Amino acid sequence: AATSRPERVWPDGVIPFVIGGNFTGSQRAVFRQAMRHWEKHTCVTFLERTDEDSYIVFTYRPCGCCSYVGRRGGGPQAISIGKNCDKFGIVVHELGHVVGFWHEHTRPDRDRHVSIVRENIQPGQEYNFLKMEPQEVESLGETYDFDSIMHYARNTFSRGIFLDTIVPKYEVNGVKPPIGQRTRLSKGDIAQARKLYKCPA
Ligand SMILES: CN(C)Cc1noc([C@@H](CCCC2CCCCC2)CC(=O)NO)n1
Ligand SMILES: [Zn+2]
Ligand SMILES: [Zn+2]
Repeated sequence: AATSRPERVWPDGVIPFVIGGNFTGSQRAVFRQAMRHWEKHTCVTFLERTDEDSYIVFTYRPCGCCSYVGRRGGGPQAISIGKNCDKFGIVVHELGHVVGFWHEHTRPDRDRHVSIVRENIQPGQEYNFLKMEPQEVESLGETYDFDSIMHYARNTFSRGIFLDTIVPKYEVNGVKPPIGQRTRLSKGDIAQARKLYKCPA
């Protein structure tokens, strides 16, 4: 679910950043690890912010919907890191939003690949499952990626332990594809980010 908006692509892949106060060193290390993970696999780079108008701020506060997708023009955009959303996988996901990805399960073609069970979503979190209108996404020829760090698990924001919010429609290698199990960028994430940022080979 790569943004179709050219103005939301960080120019030259440069993403200036500030880390707010109140984080432990341990938490700051996670941010660096997640940023490095993106840097190592794509041409995106994270720079300590000096005087740039647009930049990201890792902000110590309760977890909550909803993060800005891509570069917000003209002022900073906060990433909410709280006690329950400060692990590597979640930060890598949130940085995916920053670089310009919506959730994979909200791709315009998503009903070909999964079913959303809206009844099972926690009230106030349905924003995270709402299908993107087709003009808002340009997938760059890449197919629906069940392995994406931007794809939720079967029960992400579910109302109960044994209830699914997302159910894949079909089998891949004999089973329904595992979703939302990985905590690292997928092959598909990397390929697509490389096209989005026009990275050299
Ligand atoms: C308390 N809190 C942990 C609940 C929660 N459930 O989802 C989320 C965020 C995305 C989870 C990314 C995860 C990465 C690994 C693969 C599966 C998906 C909310 C969100 O979309 N933030 O941008 N918070
Ligand atoms: Zn998200
Ligand atoms: Zn994708």
